[PDB]
Amino acid sequence: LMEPTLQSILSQKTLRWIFVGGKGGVGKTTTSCSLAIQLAKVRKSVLLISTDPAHNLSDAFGQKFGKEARLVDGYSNLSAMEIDPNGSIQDLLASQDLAFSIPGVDEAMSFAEVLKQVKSLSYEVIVFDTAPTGHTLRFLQFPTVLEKALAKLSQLSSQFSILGARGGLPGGQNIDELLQKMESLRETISEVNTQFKNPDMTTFVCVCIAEFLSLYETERMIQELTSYGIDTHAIVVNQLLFPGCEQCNARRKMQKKYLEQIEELYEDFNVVRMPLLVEEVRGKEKLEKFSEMLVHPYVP
Amino acid sequence: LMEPTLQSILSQKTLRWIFVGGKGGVGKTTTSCSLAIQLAKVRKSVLLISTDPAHNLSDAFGQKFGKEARLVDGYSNLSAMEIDPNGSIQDLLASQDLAFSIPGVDEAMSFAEVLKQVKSLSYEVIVFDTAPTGHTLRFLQFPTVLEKALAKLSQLSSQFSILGARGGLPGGQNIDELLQKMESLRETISEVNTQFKNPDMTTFVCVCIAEFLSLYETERMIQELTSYGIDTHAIVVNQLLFPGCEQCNARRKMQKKYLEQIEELYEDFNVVRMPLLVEEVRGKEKLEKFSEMLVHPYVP
Ligand SMILES: Nc1ncnc2c1ncn2[C@@H]1O[C@H](COP(=O)(O)OP(=O)(O)O)[C@@H](O)[C@H]1O
Ligand SMILES: Nc1ncnc2c1ncn2[C@@H]1O[C@H](COP(=O)(O)OP(=O)(O)O)[C@@H](O)[C@H]1O
Repeated sequence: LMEPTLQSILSQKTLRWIFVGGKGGVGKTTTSCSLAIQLAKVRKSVLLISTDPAHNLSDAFGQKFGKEARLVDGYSNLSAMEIDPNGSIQDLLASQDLAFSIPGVDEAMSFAEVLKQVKSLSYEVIVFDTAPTGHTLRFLQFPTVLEKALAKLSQLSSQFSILGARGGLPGGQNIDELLQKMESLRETISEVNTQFKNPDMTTFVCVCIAEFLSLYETERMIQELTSYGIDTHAIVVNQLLFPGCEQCNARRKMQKKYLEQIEELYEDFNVVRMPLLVEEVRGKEKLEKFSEMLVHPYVP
Repeated sequence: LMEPTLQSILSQKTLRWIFVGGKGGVGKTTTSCSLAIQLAKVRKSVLLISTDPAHNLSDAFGQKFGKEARLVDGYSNLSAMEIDPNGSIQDLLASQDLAFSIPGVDEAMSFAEVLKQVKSLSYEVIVFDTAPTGHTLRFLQFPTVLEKALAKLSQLSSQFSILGARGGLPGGQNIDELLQKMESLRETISEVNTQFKNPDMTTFVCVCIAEFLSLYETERMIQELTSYGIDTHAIVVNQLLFPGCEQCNARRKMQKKYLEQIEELYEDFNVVRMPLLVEEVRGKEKLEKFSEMLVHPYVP
C-alpha cells in the first residue's frame, strides 16, 4: 500500500528539489506553500522559488516577494523568491501556441545565473513552484540550449596581433571571455539537471481537481515528466466534497467515479485527498491548517 | 440583451447546419440530442450526424446507430447517423499530438461522399454532434485537402498512342475519370463549406462546465471558430449547482465566480444555464425533460 500522505516525502532528508505543479487553478500555488510550510518543520531551511508568472506566491502569503530571497513573515527558516524569465528581444527574434515553446539563449543564461546564486545561499531543500501554463517544464531545455550556444561559441573560437585595440571583434565581444561565462553556466545548469534526474534528490508533486480536463492534463504532465526522467509519485487531489441536500450528493457521486479512476491509474502513487474549504486558504494560519492535511488524512 | 435561451436558434427556420461542440465530458452529447429533440418540434425533419468517435449518440438514446441514417425510436422526424472517419493506410503514411492533425485525401473524400448522401435525403435541418477531442474542427480542412488533390491531379493531367491498351498508366488509374470524382467531391465540399460560413445557415453552440479548464478550452475553440469564420453565439453552461449543508454552498460560491466571468466575456452570447440533475440524462423521457430547459430557463 501507499498511504494518502506526503509523509514519505517530508521524511526524505536527501531530497533537495521538490517540484509542485498542476494546471488550471486546481490549487497548485496553495499546495506549493503548504508543502513548504510543512517542510520547514522538518528541514533546517526551505527555499520557495516560483516560476509562476501570476506570482500567486505573494497573494498567498499576503507579502510581496521579488527576485531577492526574502523570509516568509511568520517563519525563521522558510524563504521565498519569484524568478523572472528574462527573455530578450533577441530571444524572441530567434524563434498553434508551440511557436514560443523553445527558450532563448538569454533566458536560459539568466536562469543558470539564478541557480548559481541559489547554490551560494545553501538552502537545505527547495520547493519549486512551477508555472501552471503550457510551459511548466520549459526550464528543462536550458541544458540543451546552453550546450548549443557553448558549441557555436567554441566553433567561433577557432576564428582568431599588431592591430591592438582596433584588432578585436566589432561589437566588442571577447570570445575567450564569453567561452568562460558560457562554460560556467553550462556546468551549473548540468549539475542541477542531473540532480533533477536523480530520484533520491528530486521528485515532482502533481496537483489536480477531480474533473476530466484536470485528470487528463495530469496524466499528460506525468508522461512528459517520465520522458525527461524526473521522478513523480505523489498526486494531490484538491477541492473534494465529503459526506439533507440532494443535488450536492449527485456532484459527489461523480467525484467518487473520477476518484476511483485516479486510485486505479496511480496505484503506485500517494494520492492525497484535500477537502474544499469554505473560505480562501490565504492566511498563514489558514495555510498551516490546510498544510496539516497533507500529512494527516482529512476526516469529516 | 440576450436571454439565456436557445430560443432564438430554434426560431431560425433558415438554419440548416447547427453544430454542437464541447470538450471534456461537459455534456456535449446530451446537448446535441436535446437540441435535436427540441428542433424536431419546430422543424419538418431533423438529422443528427455524429463525428464523435465515442458514438455516445447511441448510449444517449439507448439505441444502436450506424452509418445509415435511422429513425430515433420515439420520434417521426428525428433521425441519427454516425459518420466513420475512414482514414487510410496511405493517409497515415502521408503525414506533440498535432502530428496527426492534417487529414488525408482518402478521409476528406469519404466525408465528401457522406455529405453527398445527406443532401440526397433532404433533411430540413442538421444537428452536427462534433468530436470532443483535439480534432473537433478537423473536417474544416477537407476543402483545402481536396483542392490540393484536385490540383496535383490536374497537373498530372497535362503530362499525359500507337501503344493501344499498353499505353495506360500502371496501377490502372484513369486520370480523366478521377479528375471527375475529384471535381465532384470538391464541389460538394465547397458548397457545404460556404454554407458553414453563412450565419443565416450555420451556427455553433458551445457546451461547457463552470470550471477553469473548460472555460478556457471554450474561449479557445471559439477563437478557432471565428478564424474559420463560423458563426457562434450561444454557450450552454452545464452541471450547475443551484440554491443546511455548508460545504456544498462553498462550491456554489465558486461557480458564481466562473459564471460571472462568462456573463462578462460572452455578453453577446446566449448563456444557457443547466442544472446538475440527480440521475443520468439517458432515457428519451429524461432527454425531453432536460431539453425543455434549453428553451425555458431553469428555476428551483
Ligand atoms: N482546498 C481548498 N479549499 C478552499 N479553497 C481553496 C482550496 N484550494 C485552493 N483554494 C483557493 O482557491 C484558489 C486556488 O488558487 P491557487 O491555490 O493559487 O491555485 P493556482 O495556484 O493553481 O491558481 C485560491 O483562492 C485558494 O485560496
Ligand atoms: N445536466 C446534467 N445533469 C445530470 N447528468 C448529466 C447532465 N449532463 C450530462 N449528464 C450525464 O453525464 C454524462 C455526460 O455525458 P455526455 O452528455 O455524453 O457528455 P460528453 O458527450 O461530452 O461526454 C452523461 O452520463 C450524461 O447523462
